[PDB]
Amino acid sequence: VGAXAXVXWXWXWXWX
Amino acid sequence: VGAXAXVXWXWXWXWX
Ligand SMILES: [Cl-]
Ligand SMILES: [Cl-]
Ligand SMILES: [Cl-]
Ligand SMILES: [Cs+]
Ligand SMILES: [Cs+]
Ligand SMILES: [Cs+]
Ligand SMILES: [Cs+]
Repeated sequence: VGAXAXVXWXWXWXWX
Repeated sequence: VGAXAXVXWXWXWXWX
């Protein structure tokens, strides 16, 4: 739920 | 870690 795949913005986990 | 901002692939939480 929200839109896309899994959780947040991105590929992975954290920022970069 | 990974590449991006978060956890996963994209925007929010889940599949869509
Ligand atoms: Cl969704
Ligand atoms: Cl995601
Ligand atoms: Cl990341
Ligand atoms: Cs999603
Ligand atoms: Cs992410
Ligand atoms: Cs996470
Ligand atoms: Cs789900």
